[PDB]
Amino acid sequence: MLNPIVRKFQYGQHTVTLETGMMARQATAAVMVSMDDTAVFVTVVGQKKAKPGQDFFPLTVNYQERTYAAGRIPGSFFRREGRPSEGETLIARLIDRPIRPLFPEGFVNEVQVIATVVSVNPQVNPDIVAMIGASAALSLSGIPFNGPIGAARVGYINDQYVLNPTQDELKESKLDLVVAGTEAAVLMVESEAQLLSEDQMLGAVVFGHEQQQVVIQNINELVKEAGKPRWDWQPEPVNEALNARVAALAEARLSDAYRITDKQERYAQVDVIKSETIATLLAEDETLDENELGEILHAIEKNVVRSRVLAGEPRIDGREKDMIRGLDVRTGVLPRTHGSALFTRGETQALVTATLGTARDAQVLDELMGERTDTFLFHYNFPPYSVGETGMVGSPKRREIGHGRLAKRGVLAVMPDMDKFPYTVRVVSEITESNGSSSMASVCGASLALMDAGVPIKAAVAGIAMGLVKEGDNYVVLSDILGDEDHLGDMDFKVAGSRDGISALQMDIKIEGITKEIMQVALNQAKGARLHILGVMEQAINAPRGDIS
Amino acid sequence: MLNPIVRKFQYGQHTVTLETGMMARQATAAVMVSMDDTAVFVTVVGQKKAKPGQDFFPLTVNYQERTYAAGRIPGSFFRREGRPSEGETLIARLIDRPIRPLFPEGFVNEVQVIATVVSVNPQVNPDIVAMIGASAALSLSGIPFNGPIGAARVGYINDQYVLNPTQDELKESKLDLVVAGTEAAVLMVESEAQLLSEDQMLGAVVFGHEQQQVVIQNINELVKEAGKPRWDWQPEPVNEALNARVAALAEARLSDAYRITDKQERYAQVDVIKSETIATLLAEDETLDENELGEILHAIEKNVVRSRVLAGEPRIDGREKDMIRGLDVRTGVLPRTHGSALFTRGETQALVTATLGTARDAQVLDELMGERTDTFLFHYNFPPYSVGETGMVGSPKRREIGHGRLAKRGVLAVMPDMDKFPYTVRVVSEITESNGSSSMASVCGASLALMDAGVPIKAAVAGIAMGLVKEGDNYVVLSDILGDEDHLGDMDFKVAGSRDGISALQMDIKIEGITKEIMQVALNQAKGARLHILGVMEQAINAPRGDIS
Amino acid sequence: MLNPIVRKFQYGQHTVTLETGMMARQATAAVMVSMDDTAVFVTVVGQKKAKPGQDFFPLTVNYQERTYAAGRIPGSFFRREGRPSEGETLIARLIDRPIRPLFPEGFVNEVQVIATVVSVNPQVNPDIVAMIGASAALSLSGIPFNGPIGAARVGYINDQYVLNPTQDELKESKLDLVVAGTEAAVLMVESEAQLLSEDQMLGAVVFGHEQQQVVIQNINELVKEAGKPRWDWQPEPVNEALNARVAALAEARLSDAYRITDKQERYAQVDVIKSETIATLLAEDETLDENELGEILHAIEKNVVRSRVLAGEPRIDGREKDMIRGLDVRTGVLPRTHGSALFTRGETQALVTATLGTARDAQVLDELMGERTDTFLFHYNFPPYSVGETGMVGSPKRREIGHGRLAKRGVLAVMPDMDKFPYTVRVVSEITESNGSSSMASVCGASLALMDAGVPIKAAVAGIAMGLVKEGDNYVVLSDILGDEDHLGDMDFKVAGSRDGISALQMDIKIEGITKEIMQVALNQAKGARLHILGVMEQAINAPRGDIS
Amino acid sequence: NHATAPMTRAPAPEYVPEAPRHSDWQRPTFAFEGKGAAGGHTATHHASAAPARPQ
Repeated sequence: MLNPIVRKFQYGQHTVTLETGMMARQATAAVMVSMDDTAVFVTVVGQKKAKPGQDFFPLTVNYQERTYAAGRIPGSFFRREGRPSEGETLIARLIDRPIRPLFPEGFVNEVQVIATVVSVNPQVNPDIVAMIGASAALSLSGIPFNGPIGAARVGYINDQYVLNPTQDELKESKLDLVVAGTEAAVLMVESEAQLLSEDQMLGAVVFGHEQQQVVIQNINELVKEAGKPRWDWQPEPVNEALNARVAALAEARLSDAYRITDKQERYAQVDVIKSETIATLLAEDETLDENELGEILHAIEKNVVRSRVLAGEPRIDGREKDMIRGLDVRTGVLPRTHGSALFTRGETQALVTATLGTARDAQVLDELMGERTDTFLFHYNFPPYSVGETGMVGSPKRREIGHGRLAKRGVLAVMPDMDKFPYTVRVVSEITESNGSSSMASVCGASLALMDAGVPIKAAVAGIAMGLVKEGDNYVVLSDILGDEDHLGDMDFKVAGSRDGISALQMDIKIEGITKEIMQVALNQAKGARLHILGVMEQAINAPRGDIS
Repeated sequence: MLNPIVRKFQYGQHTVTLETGMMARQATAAVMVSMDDTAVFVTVVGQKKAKPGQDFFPLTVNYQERTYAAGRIPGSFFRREGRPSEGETLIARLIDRPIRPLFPEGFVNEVQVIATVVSVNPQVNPDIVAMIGASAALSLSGIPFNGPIGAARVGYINDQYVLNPTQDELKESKLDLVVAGTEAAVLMVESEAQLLSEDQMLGAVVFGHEQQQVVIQNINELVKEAGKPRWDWQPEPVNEALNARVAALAEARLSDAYRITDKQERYAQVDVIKSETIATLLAEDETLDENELGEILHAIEKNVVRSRVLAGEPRIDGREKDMIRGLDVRTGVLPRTHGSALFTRGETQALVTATLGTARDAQVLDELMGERTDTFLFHYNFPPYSVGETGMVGSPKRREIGHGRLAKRGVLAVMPDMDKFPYTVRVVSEITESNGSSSMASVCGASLALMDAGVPIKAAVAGIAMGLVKEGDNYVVLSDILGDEDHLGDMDFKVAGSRDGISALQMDIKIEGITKEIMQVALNQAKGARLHILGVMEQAINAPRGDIS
Repeated sequence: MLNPIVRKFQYGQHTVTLETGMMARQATAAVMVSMDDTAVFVTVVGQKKAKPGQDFFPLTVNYQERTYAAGRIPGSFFRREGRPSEGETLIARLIDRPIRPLFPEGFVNEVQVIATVVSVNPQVNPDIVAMIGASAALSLSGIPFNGPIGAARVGYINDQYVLNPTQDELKESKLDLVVAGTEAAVLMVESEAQLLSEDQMLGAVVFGHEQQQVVIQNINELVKEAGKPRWDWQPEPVNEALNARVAALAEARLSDAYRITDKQERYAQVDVIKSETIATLLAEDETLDENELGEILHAIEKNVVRSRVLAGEPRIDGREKDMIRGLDVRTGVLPRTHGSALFTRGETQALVTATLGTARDAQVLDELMGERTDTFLFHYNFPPYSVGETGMVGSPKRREIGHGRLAKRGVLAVMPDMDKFPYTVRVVSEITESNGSSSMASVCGASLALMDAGVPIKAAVAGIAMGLVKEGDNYVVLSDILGDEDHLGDMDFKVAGSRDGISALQMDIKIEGITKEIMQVALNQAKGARLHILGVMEQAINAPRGDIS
Repeated sequence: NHATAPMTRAPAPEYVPEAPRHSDWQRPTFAFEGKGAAGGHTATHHASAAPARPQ
């Protein structure tokens, strides 16, 4: 009837079992991963035909936790799990991040990955088991997928790196890093630390990458034993003639339009060149599609910017590689809030407020592992006017939740201990303008607001968003990347921290070849940026005021 | 000014009053129905023009319970009735199931039926009143509707059938059955029972049907007195020439394709036939619609399967009329769950878990008819990957809630009493695969999980979903119908129960001519199927183990 | 660095600060308005290109209250602000009502105004501050907008008018009137009073209009200093030739058709005229769009109706200007409710119920300005069948919330004080038919239900919805306006009250020229109408019918 | 803890008509003293007026 295929291996101090072939045989792949009694059933379904006119890859990742896994009847009024919680959305994004770049270019078929936690050992975290399950299911499915990934969590106990620290071990640890990566490269890093150095935070990434390779190898063996035949998928052919004609008509014009300084005149010249080239081609032949010409023009403009940056020429706004945008800091902007601050970096502006309460205001979360009491609450509001647009107000998308979590990770390391400060603190960050890293501005504003409110924080914290552009052996590390430089980001990293250590690190690498020396250079330039911001910030406020509540 | 038409009659022990013609005069029809002191106001609005190129029939039934009907202010935080609850959704589905098949073929105008409960007698259930007010509204409106339907609830006390038992009689009843039917044939049965025989249940369907006649006759008199003129709607003419051409081109080829035993090659040949017919007809004339050709091909395919089934030929998967699919029972599949099971019938799979809680985890429901504490909770999750498709996740639609309620009805008869087992029990059924009746696999999985958890259930219960196909006087009862045999279901019935008697029965008749001997043969074949499945389940686990939590 | 532009002025007893140029620099305009310590940040983003084929003006106003403005951590389960509450929606509607009519005709670009309460003084309401901020932001944006508006709140204390009274002053006030208007004319009035006369309620409107000119002047000065250049927007040219064509085809025929004294035949003839004209024109030139021709025909019909009303001819229902529709009052309709009433005015019907409860049923609202206990709960239900349509139920729009609040304001003045009646009262009003003002029938039904239940109300209250059509110096006041006569409303006012005074007043002026004397003529005609309705109502129930709790 | 089963036929069992059951219980009559009806014909107070102009 059913013949399940089981693959068991040893992952540090735990045993990982991958079971496939018995459950959900109507999905494109389904696996059940178990790590020391924590079990996560992960399914992937892929459509074999792409809808005509699809321009973006429709990947959905859903993460669900079931209370029956922990042996508890849910405490909701309806006694059923409702919409995904904040943690579930964060874990779904954590699974999403390392697997999007691994689908081939031009793959627009709809893919959905559903990971449901079915058993939970209170000491083994279900998120690494969900990431392993997603990688295994995607590798077994046969959908075009450029390599299995492995995931690992690193901790720092007694000045030693520890693989997959347990919930009891994670209390004494000074680090909590999640590194996901393929056999050849690191893809995703999401880490919170207690003000550690840069070597201490890169060593952990290397350790976790080197310890997750057994997962990759065992998934490879499982796929060899019980994998589906690979999809016969080919990317849509590139219309080389149209690209060549558009290039010969507009490439020199665009390359030379970018040499002028003024932003508005440059935009006008760009639009002019675009209109003339598009019209000329459209008149010559009518079968040409407007959107296809627009995308080919966007692509040529992006290649122009990339070539200029890599060639040493000033950036779009006239800044150099290591230059940080202009900084403005104000405190006490709001009259009747406990603490308030307005932080502006270039065109990224955040209004951050800190509110003090009593212990009854602490948030009680009924998570699978146990009931938790949170006394530091961080909320992140990204309204539509921050980018000059209209839309829905009060709906937090996945990115608006991940950014808030990153900012909270950035500020968590300097928050006062309950004994010294026995009050509940809520920090709310409204992003009034966004043309850069809104989350790093959120971290800076949170530090300023917390000091204005009188919270006895250990030190001031600031963050910087950085990018790296690589071609062959040549690379350029760009500081304070703009909202229009996202394409120019082979490696995108967001480092937060104080003057003496890193408090949060997020890295998303979309290319191969990022060695350890490259990361050393990138995080040293990021240290210099952070220290510049922190020094500018110190002038406005240097110590917490004596205003307790 | 306002002159209402009132019709009063006697329904069993109660007085039913139907009033029309004064309230909601802008709707197509509106009726106030009062049985004793329970009053429901039911309104039907039908659009007079169909939507351009509409294929399916949009029918919406909305059931609302107002707390002021009970003389109570709602206890929600906003002190207002919000989204419909599970009970209201189930009652709306109860109203929807009998009336949907009674609109003429080709009728695609939009119809909304809103039933608001405006007064409640605590001893009189409003659902029967809501189904007699929906029958009355639909019959007075003039919308094409093939007959007034009646509704009756039947109970079984002291070995005697009881018409419309009160809520104090239902505690001593061994049965709770809802029959809805027209003047000629029964259309919907929804029943739970404490392990009653099949003759005891058929006599209940015949009792409820022979009591509904009063209601039907009185609604017919009210329609004669104060009924709107009937709509001049006529079905869209069928393209007889196009159907004849498609038949002459593809019928023999499809009939030959269905003689092939293998599934994949038969599907490939069917797709080849469809594509070649489409290409040929498009070459003959370009104006012919593609979706219309596909629907005509599908109709011919359905008529072919029905002809083969009614003539004694084996089913599409090679089974005979009474053959059950392969079974697979696994108990104890999740490590840290109180009780768990995996039940597989062919390609329908369900993973079911049972969790034990304390008396504080019982669900408190403030229903319009009183406050009820439920100590047995059944939840039913139908994820998209069970059918191999991508879709929204975690949103239970109406059919999923109905299937969960049906499974709970199927298992509620064997659950231990609060003296024997004083704990709360939550059973969660995850449909991992669906190619049949997942709601009946949930019953078996729940029995297995409850015996694995150690719950001292009286006996094991299993269920089977069956169908009946009738042509003239020739009928075939099919056991364990698939998801691709829905068209073949002139009668679709689901019978759940133990080795001794039936614990739940659901029927949805869509034809006329089903006498009592046909229903007895159908439920004796369902008895045999249940016994086979129960014996297979017994071979795995025959009694609850020793556990408590 | 950033350079803010600040303008300070004195508004009554408060100091108002308008600040611009520092925050949200990527929006069309952004203003921080601080009255005393109540600070609201208002933002306007307007799209520069209209959607192709866009018919209506898309204007969205969002009003959000942040709990940290009050220095409190939100008490919700997630400790975070969520979906807009009822009060926030009501204040957003309040802000939307005056600004909407002030965008030039033919303006269809998308505009979103977002107001956020960033700091609150408990004695200063933030809604007037939000209105001032909306006007300032829409005047500094450049978007075609006709004049700044002011906003004032007036109370009546010690027989004197007080401007923007505090909450402490509002507790001893017999009036709460919000008046908004431009420099030339008043535009919106929403008020609640304790049975005040018509002269008393018009003096407040005049007083607040005169007192808000300081706000208008200072906004003009701020726009002079720091206003964005005015948009070069031109209304799309009107097709005068097509308007001529259709006029000559159908105008006289429609005018003659409107002398028909029967509704069914007249509408059938109108449809025939429309079909014949659209046939003719469509055939002459296929290019002509049918939707535009339908719009032109609708405009011609509306102009004919306006010419008839203003010429003194009967209305579209045969009534004159001072005639009220037919009334039908019933009390005691539902058998198990505490109090019930069916109120019918022509073709507008409301079924209203009253429920009594204890102190535990009183709603508790956590507001920024302070916690409040609501012991009178008014709820409003406008189902689709009230207008003979099909739609979604249980999802109240903003219209049904403004209407529920208006009905509650109308009934609130006569409710018994707590010492005499120490219970909680919930009134629920379901609109069963709507061909006019369902909210004023809601007020009459609420009075009847409250007397049937036994609540010792001070007096019976009824409401009337009136209209005023002005052209030059000629005006006609229309009593009991229908829903098909909305276009005829240059002024649309709804007055509620008892035999002795007005309890709620809502005006929506959209033209300039309505002097005080015109308002006295209109409120005297509305008084006569209300007294007629009240006389008819007293003939049924004349005093509270004592009943159980 | 495991049990499988092939694709097998489940023939319907032999039918045995039930013996008609006899009872003496008489259902207690329902005591309901109330209006019962809930429409507008049940109103305790009723007033109406024709389309008219205020006095």
